[PDB]
Amino acid sequence: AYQQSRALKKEFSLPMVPGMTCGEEMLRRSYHRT
Amino acid sequence: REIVCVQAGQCGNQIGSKFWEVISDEHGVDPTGTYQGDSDLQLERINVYFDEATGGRYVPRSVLIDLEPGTMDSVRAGPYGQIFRPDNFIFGQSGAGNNWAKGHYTEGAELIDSVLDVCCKEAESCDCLQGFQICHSLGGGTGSGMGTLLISKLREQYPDRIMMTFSIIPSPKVSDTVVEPYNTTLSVHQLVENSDESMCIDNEALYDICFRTLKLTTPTFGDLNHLVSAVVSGVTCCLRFPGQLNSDLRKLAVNLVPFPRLHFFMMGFAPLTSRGSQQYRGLSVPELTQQMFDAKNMMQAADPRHGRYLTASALFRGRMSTKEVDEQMLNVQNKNSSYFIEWIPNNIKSSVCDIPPKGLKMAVTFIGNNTCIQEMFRRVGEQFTLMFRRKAFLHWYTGEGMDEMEFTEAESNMNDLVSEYQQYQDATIE
Amino acid sequence: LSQPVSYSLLVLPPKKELRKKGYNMTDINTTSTRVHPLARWQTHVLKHGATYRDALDAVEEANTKHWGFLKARIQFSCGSFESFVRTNPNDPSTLKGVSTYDPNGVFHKETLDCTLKNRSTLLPRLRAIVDGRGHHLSGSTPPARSFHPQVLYKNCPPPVLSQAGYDFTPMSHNAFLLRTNDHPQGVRDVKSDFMKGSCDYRPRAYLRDEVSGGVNSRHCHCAEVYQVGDYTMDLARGAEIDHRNRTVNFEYTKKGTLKSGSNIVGKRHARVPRF
Amino acid sequence: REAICIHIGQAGCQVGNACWELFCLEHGIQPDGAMPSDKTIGVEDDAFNTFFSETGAGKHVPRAVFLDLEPTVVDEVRTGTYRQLFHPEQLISGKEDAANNYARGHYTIGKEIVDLCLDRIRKLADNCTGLQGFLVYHAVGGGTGSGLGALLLERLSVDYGKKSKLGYTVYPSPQVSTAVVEPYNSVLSTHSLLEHTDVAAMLDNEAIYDLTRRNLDIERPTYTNLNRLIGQVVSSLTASLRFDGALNVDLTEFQTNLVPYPRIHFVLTSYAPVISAEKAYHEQLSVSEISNAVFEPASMMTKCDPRHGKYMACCLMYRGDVVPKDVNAAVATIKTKRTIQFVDWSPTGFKCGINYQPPTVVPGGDLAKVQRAVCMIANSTAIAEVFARIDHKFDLMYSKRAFVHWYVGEGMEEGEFSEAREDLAALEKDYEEVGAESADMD
Amino acid sequence: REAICIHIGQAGCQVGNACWELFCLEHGIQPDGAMPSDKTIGVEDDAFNTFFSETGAGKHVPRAVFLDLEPTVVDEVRTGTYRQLFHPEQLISGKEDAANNYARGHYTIGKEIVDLCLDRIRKLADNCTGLQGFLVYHAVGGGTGSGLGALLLERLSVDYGKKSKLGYTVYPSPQVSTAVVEPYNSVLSTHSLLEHTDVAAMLDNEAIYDLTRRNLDIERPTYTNLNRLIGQVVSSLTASLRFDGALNVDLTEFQTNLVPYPRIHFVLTSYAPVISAEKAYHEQLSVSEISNAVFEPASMMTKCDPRHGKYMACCLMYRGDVVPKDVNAAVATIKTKRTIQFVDWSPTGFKCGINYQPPTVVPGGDLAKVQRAVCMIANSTAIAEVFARIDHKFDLMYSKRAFVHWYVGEGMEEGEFSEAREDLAALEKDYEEVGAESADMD
Ligand SMILES: Nc1nc2c(ncn2[C@@H]2O[C@H](COP(=O)(O)OP(=O)(O)OP(=O)(O)O)[C@@H](O)[C@H]2O)c(=O)[nH]1
Ligand SMILES: Nc1nc2c(ncn2[C@@H]2O[C@H](COP(=O)(O)OP(=O)(O)OP(=O)(O)O)[C@@H](O)[C@H]2O)c(=O)[nH]1
Ligand SMILES: Nc1nc2c(ncn2[C@@H]2O[C@H](COP(=O)(O)OP(=O)(O)O)[C@@H](O)[C@H]2O)c(=O)[nH]1
Ligand SMILES: [Mg+2]
Ligand SMILES: [Mg+2]
Ligand SMILES: [Zn+2]
Repeated sequence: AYQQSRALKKEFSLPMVPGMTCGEEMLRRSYHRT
Repeated sequence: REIVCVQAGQCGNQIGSKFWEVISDEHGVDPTGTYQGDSDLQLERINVYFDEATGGRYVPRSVLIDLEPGTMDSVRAGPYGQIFRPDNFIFGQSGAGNNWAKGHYTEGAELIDSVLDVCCKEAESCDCLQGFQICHSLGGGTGSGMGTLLISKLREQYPDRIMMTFSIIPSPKVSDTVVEPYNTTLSVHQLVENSDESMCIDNEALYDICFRTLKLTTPTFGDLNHLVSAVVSGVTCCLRFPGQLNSDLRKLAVNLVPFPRLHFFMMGFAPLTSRGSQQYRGLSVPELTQQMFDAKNMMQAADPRHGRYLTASALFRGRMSTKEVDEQMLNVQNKNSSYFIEWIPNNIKSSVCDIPPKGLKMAVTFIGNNTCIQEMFRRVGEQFTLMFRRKAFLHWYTGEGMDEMEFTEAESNMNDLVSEYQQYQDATIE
Repeated sequence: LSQPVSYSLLVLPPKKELRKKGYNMTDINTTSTRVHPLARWQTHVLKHGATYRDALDAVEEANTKHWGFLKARIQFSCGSFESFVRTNPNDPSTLKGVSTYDPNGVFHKETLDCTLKNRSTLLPRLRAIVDGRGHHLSGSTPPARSFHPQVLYKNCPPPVLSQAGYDFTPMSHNAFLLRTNDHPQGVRDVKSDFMKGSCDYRPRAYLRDEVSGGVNSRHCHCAEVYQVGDYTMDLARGAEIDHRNRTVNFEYTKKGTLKSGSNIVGKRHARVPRF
Repeated sequence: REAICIHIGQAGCQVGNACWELFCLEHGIQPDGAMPSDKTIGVEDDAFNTFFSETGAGKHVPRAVFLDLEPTVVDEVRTGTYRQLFHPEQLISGKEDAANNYARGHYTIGKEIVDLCLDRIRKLADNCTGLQGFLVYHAVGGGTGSGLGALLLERLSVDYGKKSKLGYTVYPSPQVSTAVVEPYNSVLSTHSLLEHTDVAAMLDNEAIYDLTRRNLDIERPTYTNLNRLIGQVVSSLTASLRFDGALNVDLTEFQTNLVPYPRIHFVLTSYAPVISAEKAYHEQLSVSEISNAVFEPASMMTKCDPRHGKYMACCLMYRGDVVPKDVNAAVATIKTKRTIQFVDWSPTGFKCGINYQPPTVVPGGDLAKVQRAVCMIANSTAIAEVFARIDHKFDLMYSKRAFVHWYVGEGMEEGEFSEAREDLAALEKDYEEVGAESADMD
Repeated sequence: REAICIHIGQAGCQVGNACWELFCLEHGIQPDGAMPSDKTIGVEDDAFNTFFSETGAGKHVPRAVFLDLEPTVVDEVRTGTYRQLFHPEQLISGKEDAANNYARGHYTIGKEIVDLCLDRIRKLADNCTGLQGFLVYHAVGGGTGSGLGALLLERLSVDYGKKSKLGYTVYPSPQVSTAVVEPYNSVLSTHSLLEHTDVAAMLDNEAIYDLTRRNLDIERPTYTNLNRLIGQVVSSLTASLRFDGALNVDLTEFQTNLVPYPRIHFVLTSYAPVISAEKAYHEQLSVSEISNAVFEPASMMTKCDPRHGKYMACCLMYRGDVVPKDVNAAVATIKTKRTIQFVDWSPTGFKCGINYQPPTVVPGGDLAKVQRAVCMIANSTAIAEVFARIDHKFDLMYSKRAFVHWYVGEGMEEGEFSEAREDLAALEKDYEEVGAESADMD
């Protein structure tokens, strides 16, 4: 589902600045406790 | 020498949108904000109205306030809307209802702190701050209430600067709003204490300008707001371009106001030429002067023939001789000597600026201080007394919380202003 | 209590070292508070349990044991200390305490009156008024019990129950009444999303008694006036509010708590029709 | 931005069908609630939001409730063409009617049904961020429309407070009549309506029948024609919220400009280019002609003649290709007329509005297609004559207590008749007093 | 991490079947105890550990006991579809029922069976390393559920001590009823339950019938629907142990936050998006809408109205795609309402939890599929009315000694009736007194 978003994220390689990327936790697949 | 603009209410936001279109055109600023102009004369004073954002861009020093965002959504959707800073739009969640007390007391106190924060942020960014400029109507609700509220707060915070207003006033023939006399009287009461100089415009005069002088077949509010934006951008022209006789807003105020209550002025702009007659009249300083004094070209309903000029000012743009300006002002003062107050030896100030507006060889804007303005206030006071004696719509204002004593103060102050004008009209040397 | 566990000493090097360095120790006496450039600070800790007299014994033992003792201080666990110095140098057995210092001396002295004034009102509040099970403390009983209609519904409309929509015991519904637009004292206008404020939705009974005719019909009982128990509740005659829908006055009891306000007006002396 | 519509009883639901048909066709929502996928405009417009909300899958659903005591009409809506558009909770139906008894609606049955309605309206009001009023459609001639409409407006007025409530109301026609007991229900409704409504617009079927006979070429009109005219009026008044224009008018502006004193809130309504397609090609339709049209009494939707009174305020809404200068010239010419008189305490008599969106054309409709239209609502003392005639009818019957036992059996004190009749008498005296010139009283 | 479930009598076993169906389908254990691990996750998983244990051959077996005095329902479980899932020792059944007598269960028959139950629970608790409470399912209206549930909770409370015990309890509904002697058994149960439970959640079948008619579109519901709703609630509360999340909530947090005084441990429960597929597709279901839903009394699974009392504490569990800012905005909106009241001694009224795993959909189920849900348990003084009506029915029967000879014959002193009735009277006075404002007490 979220493949092309990850592709763009890997291509761009933006730095870690507050307010740049948000909501990456909501895109996970499993959420099971490992 | 930087000006800060405030646009309030529907009329104010629309006129502001047209003003910033005109200003961006004169300085060659693309609607993306990039400078694309063709002379250094444009760049060297761009700071006066624009702040510089990074890698090229310019942003306009204006605050937009309204109680419902509908007009703002229209201006943001317009062709130049992108230029405006998003943080500069301040809005509530319910309208003013054309009610002065609501606009001043209930949503006013709710929003006003965010407006003062934006206005202070904008003012303190200037390296040297010149006066404020405000556009609003006096007959409306948020225009009247929030304009006078903000003016009072800015006069508390910046008492040494200039306060300038452009204001729309109710036509003598047809009302646009039923409760206009109350809102007008209370707003004029606020202005005469707080303001330094106020210009008044009747929409009826702009309609007659368009139909008789420009002979437009299908005029729209864009044309009226373009005429207003033209004069507004013209008054400040000497602030921001070189010239043979520089002038400044404070110099206009110092030459126009003889006594501190007498600060209400008539406005006009001269080079309006009819849609099919340009072949019949060449541009010249006499032609501009002739249009300049024709009452057809004045944007208020009162006529000079029932009063006398205390003072007047003319600002000329273009390459022209100073001799022609001085001798024209002498000839007009000498030939019409009965219409000029005799205990002042010269009523007209002139100023000359080198750079005309694009596509015009020459232009002048005219500001006049005339006692015939007393007739408008008398009419408004009559209509107020008719409504107030019968409590015609008073329960809205009293239910919001207003003391009735406020209405009697505003009526008394306006009546004294009319009396003072009448006394200075009939004064004599003896 | 002040439990002292620390002590520090300020000592000069041995006399041989002073002679080698080139300092005349005979001029160690001075009338100023500055110290000799060769003096150094060394500190030791006491045991996990000790007394003030133990610290004095350690200080005096240090005074006897080494030459060049200039001064010493005993540091308490509250942050204060007391300084020890010989009256006449080059003459031991004259040690005494000259003064004491704590970091909160002027700090506490400046703020004493406001502290006492606030404490005198704080202490009556902290007294418990209920027992372990939350019952009455043998006094100050309320005039009426909690579940009575006029006590439970002092300032709130009672429920209305109807059989519509239920094939069993009916249940009430929630309303859209908003409380007064009251903000916390001094907390900035902090907000997480666009919310429906209480500046709007002002009740229509704000000034109906002086800018209108008041109540003209008997329909006030359908939505505004309720009969609760042996009393009458009117939603238009409650706590006073201003034009922006915020309360005007606050009433406090003798103990200092905040009153709630009552919409109950009158007592209805109901009698069964009998003759 | 948002407005919530409340439809009550038979007339209100049937007028609702025409209204929501029109708002769908004007915005472009399909009957199943999905925008067409063939269009590639590229832009993602939101103007519908005033009347529709989106779930997120892109279905549209409307901000309305339908309230009735008999099932048949709501079940017809449930089984009709717009079945999939409405959420089933919005369509509320009782078991049995209020049988032309105001008392049955107000005391016995509507008191049971009203809490479901209030819960649905609350659920609507929670899904808003700039609610700016309630629109209510009902008739005061029938039992459930009068009794439950009054009770529900009363509860709304306590719960929501200052928020505005605008009513569209069908009053009993001066010689067309449908039930014997109409005067009692209309008087008792009107007693509640004085306190609990901000503006009330009055309609009479006899006027819309006359207008459809004279202007349109319809020999045998029926209620669907009247309901389409009403829908056009509502669309004209709410267009100011939804489309670009020169002079917008918020719903709060009506109460401020039209109501001088808190009881004087009943206004007359009329609409100008009601014209047939065959007439439309013989005539131009300029601004000044339709402005002259709105003032003829043949144009009114209530059977009253404004020449028998004095105007206090007028509100003129123009939509379409109009320029302000023509509106100003027209209004000044109207002001010149000798059969139009304003009370001397109201010198500035007019409010104007100008919107650019022209009126929409409905595939089955009977109005011609026109580039511009104007709609007026106005407050005038002539209105006192309608109440006076409803009073004589009430007095003639009440002199013999002709039907009162029904009302008393269904829960009403006999005293309530006399109270309401005295309040309407005082309203008549109010209209006499407000219209007296100040120059006469010195 | 681990929790042990104890199911008692008929309601508790039938609710257990739905619970274990759900926990199997959510974790992925086959009905024969296996896990077809097909994911390419690289490392193993542990979420099952709370409810299942592995032998080593990879079969799963669950941490539960089923206790009954009649064989039929447990033999039905033994012969059903899940035969191979449960260990046969876990399914314990006696020969004959407690015949709606609490005294028969407590004194005569449960006393024989109780030691087997404790030996099984001990054998489970020895195969744990972080047990953090017991979940108990029973009905207080019947004989074995009341008598053996009380006796077993007493023994557990002595043997295990401090470990928490959270009860989900089906109380006798206020006018639907199934047996005559329900008040006596419910009073005596509540007397034993007061000392030996940490939080008690109350359920009424009449409320879940109303909820399934009103929210779902089921004309003829049966116990499987109610049991599936209960299973969803328990899964929502225990999800915080089992899946990753922003703000976890351990089972010990409930007792600390919900119980102000040691007798005041009875809580109300509600669940928000109980919705049918057609309604679910007519509406968006945002955080604020479901937060508004959990406070309506129409959403509750116990027949009490919280508008007749004051809230003392609320615990809100959000699961699924929710963001904390929306939770804060919702709770602040709830706090704004005037018809929602908290006792003035409880200013900080709320506890929040936020978990990322959305609720599972069961193939035969009647609930829609939804991206988010919220579940609430709350303590309110309105609960005093449930005891008052049970006590009134007890007083009516005991005033005439209506059935006492059965209870005295099966082993109980008559004195126990008066003791229990006086304890419930004191509980009523506690709920009356705690609700008294502080400003009145000075
Ligand atoms: N214009 C118009 N008038 C209508 C319509 N339907 C009914 N009326 C009129 O309204 C009056 C009847 O009111 P109803 O709506 O039938 O009354 P009700 O709300 O159903 O009240 P109950 O009979 O008790 O159920 C009569 O004067 C009808 O002529 C309609 O669709 N359009
Ligand atoms: N919700 C729900 N209620 C149930 C269920 N089974 C029984 N009840 C209700 O619980 C009460 C009966 O309690 P039972 O569980 O039958 O009593 P018992 O535990 O079997 O006690 P004995 O009869 O002595 O064996 C009645 O109110 C039933 O309506 C169920 O599966 N689900
Ligand atoms: N010249 C001009 N006048 C306007 C414009 N918009 C409104 N007006 C006039 O201003 C008055 C209405 O005031 P308004 O702006 O609506 O007040 P507000 O409701 O407080 O914003 C009327 O006299 C209108 O004719 C405009 O764009 N240009
Ligand atoms: Mg009907
Ligand atoms: Mg059984
Ligand atoms: Zn009523």
